[PDB]
Amino acid sequence: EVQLVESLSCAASGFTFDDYAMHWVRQIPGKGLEWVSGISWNSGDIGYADSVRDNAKNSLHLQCAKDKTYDSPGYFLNSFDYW
Amino acid sequence: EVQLVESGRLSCAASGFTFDDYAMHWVRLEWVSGISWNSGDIGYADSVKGRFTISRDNAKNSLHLQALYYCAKDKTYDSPGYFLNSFDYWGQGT
Amino acid sequence: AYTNSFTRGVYYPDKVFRSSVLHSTQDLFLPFFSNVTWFHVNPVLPFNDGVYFASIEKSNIIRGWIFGTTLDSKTQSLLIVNNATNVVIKVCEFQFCNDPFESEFRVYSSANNCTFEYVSQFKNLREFVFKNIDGYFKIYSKHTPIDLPQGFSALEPLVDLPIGINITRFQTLLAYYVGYLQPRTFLLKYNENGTITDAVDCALDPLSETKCTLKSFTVEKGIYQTSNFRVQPTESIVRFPNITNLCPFDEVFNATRFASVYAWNRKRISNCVADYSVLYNLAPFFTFKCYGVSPTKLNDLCFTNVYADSFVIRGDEVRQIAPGQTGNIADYNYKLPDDFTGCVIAWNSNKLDSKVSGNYNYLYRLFRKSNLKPFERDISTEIYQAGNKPCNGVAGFNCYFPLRSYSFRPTYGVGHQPYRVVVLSFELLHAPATVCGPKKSTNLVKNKCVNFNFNGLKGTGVLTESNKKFLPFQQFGRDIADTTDAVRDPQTLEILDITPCSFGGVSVITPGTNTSNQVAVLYQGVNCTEVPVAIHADQ
Amino acid sequence: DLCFTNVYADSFVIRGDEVRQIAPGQTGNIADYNYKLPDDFTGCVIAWNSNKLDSKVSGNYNYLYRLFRKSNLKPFERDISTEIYYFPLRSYSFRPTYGVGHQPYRVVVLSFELLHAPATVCGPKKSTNLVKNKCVNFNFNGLKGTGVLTESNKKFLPFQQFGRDIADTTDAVRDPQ
Amino acid sequence: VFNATRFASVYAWNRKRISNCVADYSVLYNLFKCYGVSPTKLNDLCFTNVYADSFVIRGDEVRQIAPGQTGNIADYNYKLPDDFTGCVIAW
Amino acid sequence: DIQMTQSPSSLSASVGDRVTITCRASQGISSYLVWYQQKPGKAPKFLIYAASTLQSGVPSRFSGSGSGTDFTLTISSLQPEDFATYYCQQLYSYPITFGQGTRLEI
Amino acid sequence: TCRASQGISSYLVWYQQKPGKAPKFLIYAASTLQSGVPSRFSGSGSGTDFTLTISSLQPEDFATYYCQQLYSYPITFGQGTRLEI
Amino acid sequence: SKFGAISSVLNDIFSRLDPPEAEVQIDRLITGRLQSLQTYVTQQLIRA
Amino acid sequence: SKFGAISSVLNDIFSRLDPPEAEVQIDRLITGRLQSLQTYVTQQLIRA
Amino acid sequence: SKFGAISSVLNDIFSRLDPPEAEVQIDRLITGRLQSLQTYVTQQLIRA
Ligand SMILES: *[C@@H]1O[C@H](CO)[C@@H](O)[C@H](O)[C@H]1NC(C)=O
Ligand SMILES: *[C@@H]1O[C@H](CO)[C@@H](O)[C@H](O)[C@H]1NC(C)=O
Ligand SMILES: *[C@@H]1O[C@H](CO)[C@@H](O)[C@H](O)[C@H]1NC(C)=O
Ligand SMILES: *[C@@H]1O[C@H](CO)[C@@H](O)[C@H](O)[C@H]1NC(C)=O
Repeated sequence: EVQLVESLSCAASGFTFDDYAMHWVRQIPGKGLEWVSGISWNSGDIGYADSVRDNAKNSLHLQCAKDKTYDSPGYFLNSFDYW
Repeated sequence: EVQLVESGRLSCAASGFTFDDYAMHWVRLEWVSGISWNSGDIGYADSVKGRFTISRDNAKNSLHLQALYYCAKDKTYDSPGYFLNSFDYWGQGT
Repeated sequence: AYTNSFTRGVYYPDKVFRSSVLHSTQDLFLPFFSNVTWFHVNPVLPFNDGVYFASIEKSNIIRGWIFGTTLDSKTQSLLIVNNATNVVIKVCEFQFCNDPFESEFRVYSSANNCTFEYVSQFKNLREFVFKNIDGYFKIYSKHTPIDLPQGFSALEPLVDLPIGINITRFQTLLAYYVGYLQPRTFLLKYNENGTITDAVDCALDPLSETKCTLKSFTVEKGIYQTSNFRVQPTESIVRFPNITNLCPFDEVFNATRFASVYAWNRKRISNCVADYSVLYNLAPFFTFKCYGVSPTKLNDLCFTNVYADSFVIRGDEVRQIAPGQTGNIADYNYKLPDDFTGCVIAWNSNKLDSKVSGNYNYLYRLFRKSNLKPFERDISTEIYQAGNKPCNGVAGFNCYFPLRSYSFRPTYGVGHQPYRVVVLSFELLHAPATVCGPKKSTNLVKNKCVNFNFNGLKGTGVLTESNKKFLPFQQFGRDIADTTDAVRDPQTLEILDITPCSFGGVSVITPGTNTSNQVAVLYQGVNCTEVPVAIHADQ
Repeated sequence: DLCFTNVYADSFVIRGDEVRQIAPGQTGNIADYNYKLPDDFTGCVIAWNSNKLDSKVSGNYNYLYRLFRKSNLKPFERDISTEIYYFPLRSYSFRPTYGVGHQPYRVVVLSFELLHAPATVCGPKKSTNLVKNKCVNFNFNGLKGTGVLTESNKKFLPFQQFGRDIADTTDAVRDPQ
Repeated sequence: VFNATRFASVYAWNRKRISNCVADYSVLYNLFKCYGVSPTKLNDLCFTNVYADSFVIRGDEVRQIAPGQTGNIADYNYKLPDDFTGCVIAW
Repeated sequence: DIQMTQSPSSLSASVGDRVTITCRASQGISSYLVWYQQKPGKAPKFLIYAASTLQSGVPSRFSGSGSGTDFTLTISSLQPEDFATYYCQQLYSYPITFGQGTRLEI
Repeated sequence: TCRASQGISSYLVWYQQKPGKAPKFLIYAASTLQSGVPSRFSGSGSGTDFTLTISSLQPEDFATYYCQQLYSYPITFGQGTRLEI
Repeated sequence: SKFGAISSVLNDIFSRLDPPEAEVQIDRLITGRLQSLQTYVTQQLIRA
Repeated sequence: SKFGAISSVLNDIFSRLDPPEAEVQIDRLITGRLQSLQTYVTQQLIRA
Repeated sequence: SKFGAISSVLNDIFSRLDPPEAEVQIDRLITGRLQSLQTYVTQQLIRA
């Protein structure tokens, strides 16, 4: 593989983007990825970083990391998979 | 509802509920003692053995017993171990 | 306008090949010689039970239909359009414009959630049959190179769509004729090369009924017993007791402490409305097994002697609470009659009865000299003697105390975990009833054919004021055949006689199909002043 | 070992206990307002608890149900409306701290017609050569029998797979291949 | 199996194969948790071979000898299945 | 045995300050422990049993969880009516023992 | 080990950032091995008592193995661990 | 005669039992009454 | 004859089957024997 | 005629049901067909 070129946009490919939650993650120099936000497949649940999608286009547009679960409701299988 | 007046030995007078269906406890929080619906499970504290004796008169809905003492009613009918064992109603004091 | 449908609209009812046979089929058909509405070139015609749609034209003026309920965005509507390239089908929330009618964009404005989409491939007659059954939209069709014609032609299946919507109205997307289907029985004649070449509409007239009775298209001269006329019930009534208080099921099922199985508790239930729906909120996965009834029907009945027997056992003994079972529980503790009518509701009560320490509030008898008779209780503690010695005294060798405690603990496996059991025993032996399900009572209609329901006794017939007098303990009267012929009304307590609805035999006198199609009808054992004549299809 | 024609998988998720409602002739909110199985239902209902799939510490709001409805639905009919009745749709909020009868189960319902007709979905059986004019045991798309098979002159139609006699015995069959 | 002088040790537990005989279980009650079976029906039942294991433990561990327990003995010395039929006879 | 050890000796916060509470014990007591609440002068109340099925009609905000001696009370919108000395009560065995009092402050 | 305020259930999990590498993945959900992850890795945590064991090292195992919290919103990952040669 | 069914009244069978078991009971009743009619007709043929 | 029952012995059916279904199978046996008796009687009537 | 069974084809019943329930359906069919044969033979005896 799934491609998610960061550019903000991830060029999701090779999987059903509209089936999994996402998270943008910014590489602070020499630091952790510092999750920025988390959006569901329907976007019903949206978590925002204290310091801070169009499913057709397969592009998480947060003005990337895949979630095994469709959304947070998969709160036993929640784990970032592909960056 | 339930009324638990600590009349008075101590003699609690229960009201508003079915006294015969529930276990009753004295606590002074330094729990004192417990007793079951049929007085088949009478359990005291480490400091009382031989001094205070708990008992109940189900006919008159009375919790008798030979810091202030409370009159809690147990949420269930018997001694400690139960997924529903708790003191869900108390009195005022003594 | 209006015109005659003739013998049109027959469609192959199955996918099975048949040849040189006369097959009988009960299905939604277009009755023969039906009044069909003719439209000319249009309005939103209703969808009653299915539609026969014909279209005489030579210019593809008709392109599709829009079946739905409100035909607006607030509901889901089926859409069928025949574009020169394909046919498009779409069940989807359509805000159809007001005059749909080549620019296809002039049919609907919005197309919200679409749950189903599908694409596929001398004047002419395009006959169609649309049906909506069990979520399937079935279409049969036939084209014929051609007032509807007066020949026989049968329609072949085209597609069944799992569209999953109610269709009450439809509209033709722009001479087209619209007939309606009804449940009818047809006699179809298959050809040698498997073609339906003729049909008989059994309910068209007496001669057709004779043809269907004899399974032939030609009737010889004579008199034939065809069927029996039967007066149909005009309305329905319900007569249940006036009681309105709810039964004390909460104090039974929701009890802080249940009894021991050896000293099981029995509660009398009377003068109340028993709503069994309040059940199904017990410890999930609970067992609800009924004998003589089904759990789903308890709400519709009335009961005489309702008793609730409650106790606690271990899980692996729940199988022993049933007729004829053997074991310590079924032999020395709680026996059910072999002819038990009632229901056993058992459910795990680990979170109420188990005690980490061992709960000794629940005992069971393990040793008894003899077995128990049904619904008998033994609360004695005498010492059981398995030895010949004069055991009279205290326990010891071959001398056992009869009762033993379950000692339910939270750490036990399911099989030894506590289960709360409630046995509901009731007599559906009609009799005067005090416990009844939640049911509304209508008014009492006498001297008229009705469907009636008296305290759960259902039937059809005529109710009249009876001269019989029931004894206080009697609620129904029975005849030689053992069928209920009299009933005491639960509310007013008057005695009503039940009589069957008027019916009789019908014979058809035919000079012979060859000679003529005229018939005469004999209503046997009836006088003309009593021959049914009810206009609407109610007799 | 069977060949099915109109196979359909109906999938949804419901709160545990209400699985009792997924059957012919059941009553309840699910069986009346959401999903009604036909009385003459032919097929398999498969349900299974889904805690480590659909449980949420904070309330799962992805699974709704129609709590109120004017009348009760018809077999295999869907009501996706949302018009106020009270708002007609609620949510479960499945949580891993709920009980088991309150935990979500994934229910699939496979429904199919086993009544002649050309067969598309056929199980794994393999096939052999066609023997003619000799008494053989035969199996045609699950139609089992014993007899002599001969070339026929029957004029079937594209929607017909079998031909029947007056006893309702299949006496002519179109070879699947 | 009920009067042998020295019993085995739970880890080195024994397994006898009582078969082809009449088993009077009522001879007990003079010395009894039965699972997947009730004590009163034991007599009118039959089996291929009753496997009689025997050993010795401390009272606190008797609970571990049962279906579904997972203590130390139940998990390191004698693993009894969560579902099974039999009659644990301890004294 | 057992010794309930409310392990804040006390705590303090303000309106809207979600505060957590804990207490320990000698042996394991599984879920057979409840949490009460003694408002000044008034007699103790009931909040939750086994830390899951909250008592009916009780503000759900008061809650917690944990097995053995691990017990973590948890509020969300600590408010004027949420200021009191809460207790953890072990009920696994008898003599039943209580805590000492996490008297909350203003 | 991984440490946190109060018991976060099993919603933690141990990722892996190693030389120049984008975050790796292993022992998903904190108690289940990922697809294509050998058994030489493993870990478990009840409450905040998370403990990831190990059996062997590799030319890539040298990393900064972290944690990551998905029990509640805004996400907190955890501390790093630079394995020197 | 019940012919081994719960009742001789078809309506009671349908009002108390679900189709799965009502089918068994109603089959019993229908078979019994069909046999009774067939016996009547056979005896009528012999007497005729 | 068993007439499709477990056994033709009433005691076997009534001592190896649950009273629920023992009565059912006994009814099957009774109907089978009533049918055999009716066959005998009908053939006797024809021969008579 | 199905005689209350799910189908009049024995092979369909055997190929779609486990023996426990299959035998119930087959029993319905066999009873119906046996009754048809018995009626046929009795009518033949009267006609003869
Ligand atoms: C389908 O919709 C119509 C529209 O009026 C409604 O009256 C009818 O009850 C519905 N049918 C159902 C829910 O079966
Ligand atoms: C039936 O179709 C066949 C086709 O070969 C034809 O030969 C036969 O004449 C047809 N039967 C008629 C016209 O009755
Ligand atoms: C038991 O109590 C619950 C909770 O109040 C209630 O919902 C249920 O209907 C009660 N059960 C009965 C049989 O009344
Ligand atoms: C039929 O009823 C009418 C009206 O009561 C009566 O006049 C007539 O005699 C009746 N028929 C016979 C055959 O009695």
